[PDB]
Amino acid sequence: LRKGHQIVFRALEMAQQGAEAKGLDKEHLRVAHISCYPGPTDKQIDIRSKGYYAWK
Amino acid sequence: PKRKKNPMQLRRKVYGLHFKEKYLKMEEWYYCPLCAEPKKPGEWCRREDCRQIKP
Amino acid sequence: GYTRERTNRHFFVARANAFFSRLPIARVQRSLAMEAVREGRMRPWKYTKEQILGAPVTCNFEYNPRPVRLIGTVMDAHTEETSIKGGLKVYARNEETNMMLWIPPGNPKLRHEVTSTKGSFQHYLDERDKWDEAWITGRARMK
Amino acid sequence: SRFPSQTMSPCSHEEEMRGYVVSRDYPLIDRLHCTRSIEELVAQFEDRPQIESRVAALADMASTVSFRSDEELLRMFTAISAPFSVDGRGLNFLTVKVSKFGRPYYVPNSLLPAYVNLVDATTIALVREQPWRLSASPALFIQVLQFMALIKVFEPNKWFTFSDHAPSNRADYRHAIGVNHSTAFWGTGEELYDFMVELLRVEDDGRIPTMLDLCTR
Amino acid sequence: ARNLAPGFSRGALKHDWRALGVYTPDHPQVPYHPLQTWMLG
Amino acid sequence: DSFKEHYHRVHLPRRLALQRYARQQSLRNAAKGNVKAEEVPYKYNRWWVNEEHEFVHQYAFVEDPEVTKAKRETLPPVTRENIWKEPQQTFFLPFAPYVRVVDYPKDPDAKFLKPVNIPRWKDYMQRTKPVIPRTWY
Amino acid sequence: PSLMREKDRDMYHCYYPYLFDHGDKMSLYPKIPENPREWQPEQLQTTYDAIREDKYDAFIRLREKFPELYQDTRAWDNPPPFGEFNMFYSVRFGMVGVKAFTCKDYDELGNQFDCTAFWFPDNQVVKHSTRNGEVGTDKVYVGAMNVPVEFHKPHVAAFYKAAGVPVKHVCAGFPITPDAYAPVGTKLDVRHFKPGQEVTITFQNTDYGFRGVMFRHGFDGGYVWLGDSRWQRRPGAMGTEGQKRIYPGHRMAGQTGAAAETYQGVPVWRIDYKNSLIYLPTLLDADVGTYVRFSDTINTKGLTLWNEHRGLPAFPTFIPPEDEDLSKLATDECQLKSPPLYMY
Amino acid sequence: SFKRLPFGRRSTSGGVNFNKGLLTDRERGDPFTEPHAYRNKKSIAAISKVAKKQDILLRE
Amino acid sequence: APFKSVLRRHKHHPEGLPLYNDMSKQWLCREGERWWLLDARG
Amino acid sequence: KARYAGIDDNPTITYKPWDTTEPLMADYGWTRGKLPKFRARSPFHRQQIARRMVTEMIRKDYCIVGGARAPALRILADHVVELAKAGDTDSRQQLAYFLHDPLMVDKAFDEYPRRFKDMNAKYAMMTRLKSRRRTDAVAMYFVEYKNRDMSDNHKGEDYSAGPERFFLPPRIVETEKGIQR
Amino acid sequence: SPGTRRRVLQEYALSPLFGARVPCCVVGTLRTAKEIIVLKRDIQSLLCELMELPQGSVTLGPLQQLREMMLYRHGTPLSPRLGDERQLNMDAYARRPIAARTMMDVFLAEDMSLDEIVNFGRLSLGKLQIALNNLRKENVEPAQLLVDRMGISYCEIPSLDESDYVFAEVGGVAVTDEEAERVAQRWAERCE
Amino acid sequence: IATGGRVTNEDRRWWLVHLECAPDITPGTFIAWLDCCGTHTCKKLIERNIWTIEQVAALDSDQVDELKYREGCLKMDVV
RNA sequence: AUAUAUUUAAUUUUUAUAAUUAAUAAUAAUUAAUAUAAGUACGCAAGGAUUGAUUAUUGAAAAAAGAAAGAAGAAUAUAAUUUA
RNA sequence: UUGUUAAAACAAAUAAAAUAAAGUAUGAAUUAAUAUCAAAAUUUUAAUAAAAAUUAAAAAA
Ligand SMILES: [Mg+2]
Ligand SMILES: [Zn+2]
Repeated sequence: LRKGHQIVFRALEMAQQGAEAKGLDKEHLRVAHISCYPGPTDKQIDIRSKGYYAWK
Repeated sequence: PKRKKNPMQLRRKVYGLHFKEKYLKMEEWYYCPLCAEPKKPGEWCRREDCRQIKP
Repeated sequence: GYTRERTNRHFFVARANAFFSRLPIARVQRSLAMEAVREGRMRPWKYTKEQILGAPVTCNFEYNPRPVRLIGTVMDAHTEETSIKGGLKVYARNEETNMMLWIPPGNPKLRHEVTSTKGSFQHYLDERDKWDEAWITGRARMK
Repeated sequence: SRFPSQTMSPCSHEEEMRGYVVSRDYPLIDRLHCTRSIEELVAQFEDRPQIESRVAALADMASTVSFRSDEELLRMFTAISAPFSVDGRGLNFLTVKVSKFGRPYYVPNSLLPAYVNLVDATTIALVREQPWRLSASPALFIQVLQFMALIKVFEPNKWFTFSDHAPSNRADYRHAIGVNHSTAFWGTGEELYDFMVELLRVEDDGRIPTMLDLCTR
Repeated sequence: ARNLAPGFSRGALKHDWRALGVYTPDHPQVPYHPLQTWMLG
Repeated sequence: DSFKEHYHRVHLPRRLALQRYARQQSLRNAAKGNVKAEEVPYKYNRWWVNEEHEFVHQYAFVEDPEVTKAKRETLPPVTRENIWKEPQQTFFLPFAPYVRVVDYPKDPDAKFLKPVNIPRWKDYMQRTKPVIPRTWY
Repeated sequence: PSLMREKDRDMYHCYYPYLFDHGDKMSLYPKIPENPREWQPEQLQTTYDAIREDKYDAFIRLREKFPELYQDTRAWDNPPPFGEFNMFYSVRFGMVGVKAFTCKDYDELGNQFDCTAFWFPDNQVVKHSTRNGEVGTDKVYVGAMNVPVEFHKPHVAAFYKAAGVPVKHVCAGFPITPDAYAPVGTKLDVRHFKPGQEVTITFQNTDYGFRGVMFRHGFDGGYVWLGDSRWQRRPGAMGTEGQKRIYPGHRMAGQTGAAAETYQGVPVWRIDYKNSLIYLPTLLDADVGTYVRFSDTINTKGLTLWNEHRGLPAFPTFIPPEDEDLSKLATDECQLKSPPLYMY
Repeated sequence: SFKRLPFGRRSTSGGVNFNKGLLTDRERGDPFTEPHAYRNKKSIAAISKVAKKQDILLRE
Repeated sequence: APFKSVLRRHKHHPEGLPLYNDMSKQWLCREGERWWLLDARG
Repeated sequence: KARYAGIDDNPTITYKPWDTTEPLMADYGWTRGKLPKFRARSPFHRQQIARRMVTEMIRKDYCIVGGARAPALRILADHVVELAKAGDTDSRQQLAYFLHDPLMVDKAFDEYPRRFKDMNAKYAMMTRLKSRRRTDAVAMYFVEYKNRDMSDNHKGEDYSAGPERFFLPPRIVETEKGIQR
Repeated sequence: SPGTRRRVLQEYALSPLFGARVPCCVVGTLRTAKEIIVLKRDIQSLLCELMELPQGSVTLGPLQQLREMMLYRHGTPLSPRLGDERQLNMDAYARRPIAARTMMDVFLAEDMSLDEIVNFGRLSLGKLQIALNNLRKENVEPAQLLVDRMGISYCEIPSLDESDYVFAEVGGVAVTDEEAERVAQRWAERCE
Repeated sequence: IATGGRVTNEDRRWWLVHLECAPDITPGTFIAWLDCCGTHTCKKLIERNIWTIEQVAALDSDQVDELKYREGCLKMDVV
């Protein structure tokens, strides 16, 4: 029940499709190296009730 | 009095049981004998077969 | 320095609500009530709340030298059948003195007898209004 | 001349519950004693290797260790000493790894208390109530000695340690706050070893070796 | 008693207790039958 | 780890080893083929008179291993009917009740005519323990 | 009690003829040194003293001639053998009960007692345990509430298998003296207790969860303060200590209930030995179904519980007669009520 | 139930505390005789039900 | 850089405190160990 | 502490089965003697939610609800089936008071007696679905009446998947396509 | 009057137990009560043929269904009866599985005495035991018919109901034997 | 009464001694006076045309079995 | 009239099983008045004893080993009250 | 509980019951010299000394 788990499920699905396309078997597949490094960033300001600015 | 915390104080939380049991923990699952899907024991499917008999 | 308030000891945490079925507890209650009846501390009663509500009652509290007698009107009966629980709500007025008692059955030094199982709801309402007026007057004179 | 209070439903011969017997005074003491054969116990131990079967057979032979013979005792010890090795830890059966505190500690299964109760019953049977069986039969002496050497009894810390790099102190440590109460300071084989060393020193006071004359080189 | 497994300790197939010396005067027990390989895994 | 805590943590196995060494001397006897329980000398000097001239009784109790084994194996006899039927007394009656009334003296107010067998108020108040000879209640 | 220094244990303070050890046979004189050189220059080796001889002889003569006059002096020799119940040494194990329900009773004087009834389903002596065989370090575990095999955990069903006793739900240990043993598997009838008996009970009160500091300590929680600092009683100088930290034991908000609560010295009200029920006039805090443990009160008001004046216990444990059948016996026949008592 | 564990109550019997000796609702029967039930001027339910009940009893 | 773990043994911890007579650390030698007797009378 | 619902109006010759409850008003709480209170904005809001929920349950024979709403809905459906088995005029007046749709009141009182003539208690059935709601990560429960195919206006209908449109009648198993509503 | 109230209470207390009857042999089967409903009538005929009594003497009481329990408990009277008993197999570490879930009590004529009742109960118990043994050994007689076609697999001889109690003291006044005999004679006259 | 399972001689004596408390109870009263007589328990007796204690006592074993198991009356045996 | 560190109150979820070891004297300085103790010694008289038991607060004191993503309720206090 | 009026009403204010105000995702800002920061007691040095010394031993979330 975690957004990271859903995203890595999508990634696993795509990687399995790619491995099948390359010619690797399905039953003998195993994750060998999974990592994440910081990427892009956006800055969003928004007004709240009774006029207060908040940064995110 | 608040100050920046060294990396060691940032890694003390993973030593406690609250962090381990919340984020990093596996599931006990098996295959739904009627749906052929991974299923935890106790929660069932919407299908008519899975409601009458519990797979 | 440090202490512990909860105990996860097995002998303390285990319960027997599942095994309470093999104990005839209601039969034990009825047996206690019947023992009280046969000893004479109480007398069996079978009336409903609306039937007994509003019936005159006389209660004698045994006391050397003179047992104190009190004639009142039953205001509320807590039980319809005899049991160890029981409970009766009587209201009695002496000369310029009102009182509302809760008589429990089974007291050997207390013999209460309702003069008739039948009751008059009109007299019940009269006694209730008298008691409420007395209570309101007392509270108003206090505050 | 009595008649039962109800009908007994029929049952097959294999599905009966024989092998045990209630004590003499049943209406006061309903203790259950086993009368199974040591060959049956060994066959169960060797065919059904599940931990529950193991502890059941061990309890049965620990209750039957009183009135058995030397040959049956040797057979039992030889059948028990099978899953043990000298290189590894003697009587370790760690199954649960509880990391509630900072570093984890290991809790074993019922096989360890089963073996401890068996050793205690053997001690009570060969020391207190029958102090002559060891001096009479030197083979049983050597057999129980080699079994007590195969299972590391004099170092119960190796029962609870899981990795040799961090030895355990579950048995030698105890604090009055309430930690390690049932598991610390277990007198498992101390009395038996003392009785055996005393039997071996009996020679110096008796001037003639009974045990050493009965045994072989 | 769907969840309740006869003879097993708390409905666990790997903790068989039937046909052993578990003295139980009032409650019944089930004779032993060797479990299959697909039942345990 | 406090000083006393460390001391006890390092000495308790040594205490157990010392007790084992002590019991090894007892096991020496059973090893030679003559199993003999430990004998303790019964002390007859346990009833004393203190400095303030009052009685003191020491209590020395011994444990018999054979009797322990017998109580472990053989069941106790049948409990007595009167023992299990007659309930235990709630209030402890005084050692000497002060009756304050005796029918023997003709004039009851005559203090010199009351019989001596009736206990006095001083005994009624001070006698809360058994007499010098009798130790148990 | 009366202070008695060990140095006051000379023969001039003994109430009976002081007997010296003197090897195997007790004597009336100190052991004369076998080596004559060990004789101290002022030590008067006594072999025969007519004073002590006459006193001891007259004492023995009177004891052997007038047993009725010198009955109390017989405790000097032939002491009570071990195994019999003793008034100051014999403690027996209690039982394990289940809080059944509550009711109200009345005594003959007219006092009302809100009583609670506990139920003792199946009390059976399960185990004996002593640590390394020391003195007074032995105890008896009693089990209760027989259950099927599929109920308990595997590691506790394994112990019940190893013991051979029928598998019980709960098991509580009572520390006793060795002369109060009972063989493994002994059924404990509720008549083990007496109606006029003081009992100490231990249970677990109900759980309220995390509660406020007001609800925990009542009015006490609002004001919590303690200062061990020195303060000047008279304006002569200046000096004090600052209460830096908060002293341990500060009353705050936390877990409430769900603890081991023990009542000490509650009298039994009535006993029903057909349904195995005991009534206590004290309202408890625990829920219904909490496995309480009952044990015998040692002594109250400097007076032992078990004595000839109050009554003798069912030592070691009550065993019913053979021809008694609780099935044939009715419920009203199985009622034992305590003698009256007033508390106001 | 580990985050809530230190705060919420925990029980093995499932929260069953039922005393068959205390007075239950069916044994009490009717609460209208209680003073609050017939003087609760703040509950339309209490007022209407007690009025209906007194009128029915007087009529009977 | 040397590092001592914060997750150390404790007296309340079930693992308990060790015996240096039974330990097998690097800085603990046991070969050259002699036994002396010391009477403390007086 | 005291429930004014105990004050009985128009008492019958025979005492009611419950004799202390409404039984529709459940007095939601957290002790085991009461029903699990699903989080709402007020007790009135909770009663309104329960009313709409049981109305829709009676209407469409099934309801998928999240959180503690499932046990409350199941117990309320049980009480509704008890009212239908009673079949008294006062019971029908009470159910029409409590429900939003008198047409659904009539549907229930027409179909439920024949449906649950041969049952004692536990008429509804709750099944915890493994799929949780996305916005709240809360477990979902499918609550439906048991006796669907023996006697009811719904019969031989498929609940494994919804229809083509939400305004079309539900799927029907090919075995019982001939029945008419 | 309190005197006459205590008198009528003592009368109803010493009154004979009406509507009470002791059963001969309580029968039990594994099938459900809803199934035994349709066959309960033939049970009377088969039991009459088994007891060799004239047709119409056996009376079956209300059919009971022992409440199924996930956690078995023996002391409850609603417990499903077990195929084994402690007196039957003392040396067995457990009991045999459940044998009966639907029960019914059997009564003879009211004039028959307790010795005849217990003799017929013992005879029925022995015959049903032999019938069950023959059933087990195999896979005409009334016992075999009851065992095969009716699915009956349990018989019990219930103990005498001792829950009754004599009134030694009613309303705080002891009951004299003369008063007890008077009340008994009054009730006998009323019954006559 | 909460007997459960089987009616006992204790419950018999309870009913006998409570019969005194009601002086107006006649053998022709409505069936609702009996204990454990709920709405669903008494409506089935009304269907079978049982309006009297005499009739409900004359009820047969097979009939009370039908009332308990096929009709759905729980405490009909106790009644 | 600012979210902090030390220190405290708790918790780390059935552990079959308390504490021979940290609470290093004592939960009151092992009490303790009280009717009855006493219309009694002592006092011309008036008046006025020492005193400790049943009536009270007096048990003084810490329950640390087993496989963990539902509500520790299948929830209307029954371990399924019959159930198609 | 207090106060006012009259021969019960009004206003204040808190302490018990009851109601709500998530265990889901989204996610800032005050602050920041720092050793995986020095649990405590004693003594002392130029003003809180968290600066030094002596006892003692202070687990993790
Ligand atoms: Mg746990
Ligand atoms: Zn599925």
